[PDB]
Amino acid sequence: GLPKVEQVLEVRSVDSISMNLEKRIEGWNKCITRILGIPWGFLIGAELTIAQSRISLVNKIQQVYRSQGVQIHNRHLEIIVRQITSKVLVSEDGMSNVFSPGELIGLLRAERMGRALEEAICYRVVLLGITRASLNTQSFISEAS
Amino acid sequence: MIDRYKHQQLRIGSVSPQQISAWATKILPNGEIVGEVTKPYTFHYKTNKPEKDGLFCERIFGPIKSGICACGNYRVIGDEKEDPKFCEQCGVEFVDSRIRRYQMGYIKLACPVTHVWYLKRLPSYIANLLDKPLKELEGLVYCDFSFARPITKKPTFLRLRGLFEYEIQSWKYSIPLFFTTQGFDTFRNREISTGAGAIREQLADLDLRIIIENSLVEWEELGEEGHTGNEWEDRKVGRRKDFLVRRVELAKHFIRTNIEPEWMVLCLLPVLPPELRPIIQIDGGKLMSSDINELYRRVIYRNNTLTDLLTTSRSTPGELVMCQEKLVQEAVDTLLDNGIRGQPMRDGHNKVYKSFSDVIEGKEGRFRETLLGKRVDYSGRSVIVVGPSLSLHRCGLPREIAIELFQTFVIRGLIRQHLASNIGVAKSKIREKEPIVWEILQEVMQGHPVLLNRAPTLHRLGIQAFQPVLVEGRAICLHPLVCKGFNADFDGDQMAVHVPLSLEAQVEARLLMFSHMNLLSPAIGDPISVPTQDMLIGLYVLTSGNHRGICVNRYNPCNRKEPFFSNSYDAIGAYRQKRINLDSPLWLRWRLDQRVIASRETPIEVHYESLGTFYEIYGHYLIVRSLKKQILFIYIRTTVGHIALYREIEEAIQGFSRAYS
Amino acid sequence: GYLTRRLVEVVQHIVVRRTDCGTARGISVSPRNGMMPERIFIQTLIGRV
Amino acid sequence: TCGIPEIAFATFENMEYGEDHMKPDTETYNWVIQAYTRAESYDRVQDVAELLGMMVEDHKRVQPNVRTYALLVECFTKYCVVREAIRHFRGLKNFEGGTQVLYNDGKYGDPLSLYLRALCREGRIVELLEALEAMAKDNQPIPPRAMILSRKYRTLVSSWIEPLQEEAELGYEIDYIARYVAEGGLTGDRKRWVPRRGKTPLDPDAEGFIYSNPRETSFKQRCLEEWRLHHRKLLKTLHNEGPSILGKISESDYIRLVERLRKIIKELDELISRIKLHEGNTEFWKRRFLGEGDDDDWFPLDIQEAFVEMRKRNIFDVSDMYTITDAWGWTWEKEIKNKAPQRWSQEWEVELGIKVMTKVIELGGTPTIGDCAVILRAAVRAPMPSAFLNILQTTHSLGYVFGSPLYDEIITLCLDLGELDAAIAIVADLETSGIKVPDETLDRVISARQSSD
RNA sequence: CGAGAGGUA
DNA sequence: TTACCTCTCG
Ligand SMILES: [Mg+2]
Repeated sequence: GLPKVEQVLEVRSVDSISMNLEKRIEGWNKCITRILGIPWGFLIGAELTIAQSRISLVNKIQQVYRSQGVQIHNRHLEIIVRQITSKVLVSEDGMSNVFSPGELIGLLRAERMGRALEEAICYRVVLLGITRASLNTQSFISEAS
Repeated sequence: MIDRYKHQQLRIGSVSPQQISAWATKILPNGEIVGEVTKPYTFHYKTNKPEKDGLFCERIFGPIKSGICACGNYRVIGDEKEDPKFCEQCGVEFVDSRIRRYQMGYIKLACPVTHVWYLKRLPSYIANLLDKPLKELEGLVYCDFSFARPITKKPTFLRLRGLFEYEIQSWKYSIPLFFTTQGFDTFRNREISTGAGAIREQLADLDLRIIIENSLVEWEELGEEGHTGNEWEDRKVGRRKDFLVRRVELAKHFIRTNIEPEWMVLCLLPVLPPELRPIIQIDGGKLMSSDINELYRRVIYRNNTLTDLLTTSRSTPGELVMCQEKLVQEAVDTLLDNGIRGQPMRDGHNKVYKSFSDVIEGKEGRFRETLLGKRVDYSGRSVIVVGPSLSLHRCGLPREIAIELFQTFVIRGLIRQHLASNIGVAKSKIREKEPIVWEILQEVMQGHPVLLNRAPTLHRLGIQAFQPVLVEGRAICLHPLVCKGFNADFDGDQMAVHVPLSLEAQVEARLLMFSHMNLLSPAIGDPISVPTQDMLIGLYVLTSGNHRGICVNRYNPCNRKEPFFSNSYDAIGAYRQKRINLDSPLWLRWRLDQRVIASRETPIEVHYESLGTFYEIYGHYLIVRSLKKQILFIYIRTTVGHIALYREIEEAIQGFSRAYS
Repeated sequence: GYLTRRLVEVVQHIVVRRTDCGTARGISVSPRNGMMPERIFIQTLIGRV
Repeated sequence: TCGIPEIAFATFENMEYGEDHMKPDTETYNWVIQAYTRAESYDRVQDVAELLGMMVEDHKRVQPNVRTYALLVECFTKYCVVREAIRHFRGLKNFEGGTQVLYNDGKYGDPLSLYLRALCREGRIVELLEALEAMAKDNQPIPPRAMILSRKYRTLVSSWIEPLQEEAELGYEIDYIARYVAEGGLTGDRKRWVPRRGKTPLDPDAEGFIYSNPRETSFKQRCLEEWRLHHRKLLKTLHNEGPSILGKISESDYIRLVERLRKIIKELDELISRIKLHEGNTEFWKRRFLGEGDDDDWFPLDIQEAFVEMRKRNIFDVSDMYTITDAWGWTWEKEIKNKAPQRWSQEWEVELGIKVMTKVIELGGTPTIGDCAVILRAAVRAPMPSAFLNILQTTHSLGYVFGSPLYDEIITLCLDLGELDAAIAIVADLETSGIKVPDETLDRVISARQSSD
């Protein structure tokens, strides 16, 4: 029912939505570093996390709706899911004039800078809940107040 | 394409003491400055005139009645040709009472005070800049403790270089006696520190570029032997690790942002314009006077006590001043954000008082309550009723509601037709309910749409537009098929009506918000207006059918329907003349091409004759064919009900086509 | 109502502003890769470029 | 040229997501970078980096020109991210006429000057060497921004040396009153160094850097620092990919390498020499990706099998792996990354100081005597007799004469090490200069000559 | 005007 | 949760 949808959308715990998923994400991150280099490993790891997460979240909300006979199109859920899954977190090890240690930057941005800059940007995807997402935005006026 | 470009921006920033002054300052014809309000008086004691230097003073905040000055004479505003902007007798500002809504005033404070928000947050902005223990900076602020080395900017002869120290027992009198009058003052200002003047001064002479340098180095050094110890320890190592990043960031912004760090402790204090705090006489309202006003007086008072205390008693010790410094700070705090420290700060009869932060916060906070939605004119409400005969584009509006909503439009009409001389003349005609008013109303609303909404507006379809038709009675009639979108039933539901005034608005409603244009729902594409209850019952009955075997004949048909009709019209006719019933089977000649939905079933019997004609009997049809293999006739077995639905769908298509032409 | 208020806030700013972004990437839908009843396969695909 | 960076981005956006006729060209990217670089109000550096990323992505269609390299160097320098600035410089140099562009008539903070000043503070003098040399090929004079510190000794030529912020010993004590009269005396302006509340940096040096000048480090300190990192990386490879290795003598060696590596920061030496990380090698990584080198749609759990899935579904592919080096086609870098550094030595410094002095001398610089004194003292610390002849020659060349005691002690050092011939040469030139050799040393020099004969 | 209470759909 | 209505009370 509705409680489950609130839980899925407000991602308080990544594992809470799917156990199989947490497994994969913690696992991927530890393993990927050894196999691949700095310019390319964070980027590939991000792309893989982003892809599984996206499939699972849409599929979980949808199963709840299909059980009760309510049919809503996918495009609509996808506009919402993207915002949850669009940002990355720079890590503790990373300090440069360009980037501070704990910040939220967008995925397309980070990826672009990484190709360009030899400076190490270390990042990992953070799933943001519906509530948190609003608080981090471009407009103080409304989007954030 | 080249985009049409529009650039707009909104900027928020903390303000300097000089600005708050300029927001509220004017120089009169006498050349005298006005603006600071010193006295706590509100109006007068049973005189109902604003007092001078008062929270409602005309001179500082503008005139109360237009053109009538403090003295009581009236000069006509709208003319500045020979009008003293400020009268010799009084500061008049003759032009408008509107100013009391927008004009601002400022209060001077003897003691520096501190804003709550920067201090209150756990990652205190002031603390992040200070790099000193949060408790130490706070202790000085709320309790009597004294810093010893306030400014690193200038050299000082005394050299303990201490932090806040409780004991002033150190010889202080002999030091003053040895020192010259105020020689001590120069030394004390450099060294001994109290209240928040100290914070203001420490913040004021600080080296940001240097602050970054120290921080980065310390941040780099920390993390030595990181991630290699007992759980308790790492946690601590990290918390410092972050405070460090946070602090570097705040400073960097300050370097490139044009906002001065000292402005956080406040010298002057701002006052809301007098109208926004109506504090009208509580003439039985009992809450008409604002708590804004109540809180304001307290700060005003303690401050005046201090200004005098210092002037009156230089001899009295710092203990007298220290006592009331804290008092002033606390009043300001409650005015800005009470409940931040959790102090009740409430009069016993009263609820905890309303801090300005409360005014802004929440559903009833300014932004949600007023900014996002507001009450409007040209609107009405009433209960709803079924209205079956209406068309999809029309709605029925009670006449009493209409006369209210379309009044301006009718007045114009009465005047244009010269049935009345003046606006007042017409309003009278509207009241006597003369019959002509009704002919004019009808004319005005003919091509003008109207908008209807139900209360819980879950989805777009909650608001739709219709062409109004005048009805007598007091309820709004709605088409049967629009009820799903509005989620409406006819057991006590009510609706609201709005009228679109501008031409631009009127085009949008006819072209983008009418039902014919919005027949498909947003979620998956499904039809939203389909026959639903009784209507469905009727359609089912028409197409339901007839008893087929044991139900229609008692004994096997072996031992042993009839009507044959040539055109469909005849059949429909027989139903009316009671010749046949709705369910009785009949045969109809079909001249068209086998469109009947039926199963894929081979013929039950084919009967073939010697000269060459063959008759084929299928369950719902007979096809007669000849030697040349041509279909001479087709006959369909059906019921009157089936032909009636087909005919209506067909005729509607043809009728719409013939109308266009 | 709480769920709706919050969902509108996350995605209020999105309007269609341009004809083509210029991407050359697309998601791939297979009948397999999930056990998909044909219904599901059809519904995902209708309306897409 | 407006001052508001955004108005330009809006025009760019109309172009980037539009039809082909209107697509961006190299001139366009360059105009937007200017707006962000020459803006006075906010950080605007992440933004430049993102824009660069877009250009790299459109590599096949668009390639860089000179202004590109120019603009880029200003931004990274002014913002103190010097490491990237140097990578870009490598390119502007290849072009001809480049230096002229970077110094835009000195109009906006003298970007060319800012580069040099920074490279020095950071102790990146090997790079200074390259740059100062580069300028020459272009006949562009060193700009006036090179300036003396409160201690007049500081100058690009003498600063990188280890004793820092210390006035050089000239024999005669520096005439303090004389310096004052020179800068401002009776009338005139001197940057009186008294601290003030307003936020304008006190060092005149800081001007032109957005936030502040780079922190000071000596060639020495920098060299130790650079060294640790290369080593750390080898240790890092060891930490994650290195527990297992090709060598069969590894089990005994592992115990040794790990403790030692830790020691370096704070036999099998040949094996360490053998170990390398391939960084900047897109190809190596590519091979690795290829692999040559409940009940819903779940990606396969092993990393390598995921890679096969990523490909089948078209999420990522080999074509996608490129960086600036591949895209802009610069081949110079491959060589630089693999090599470990050269360790610090007092002698290493001497060679570099001298080379620098002539080029600055070549290009119009006026190093102070104190600067030369700085080189001189350094030479004395680890014996380097030959340098003494050229350097004293240069100082007088610069129309400067040193105090006598410093002169004699070096002559004594030459006598001590047996360079009698050098001592005579010094006396012969000293006569030409007209300065007087100390008599006691002079008789001793004659006696030493008699001993040699 | 600020609180409280009873309803409606 | 939204909207709507009436009242009393200092
Ligand atoms: Mg109802």
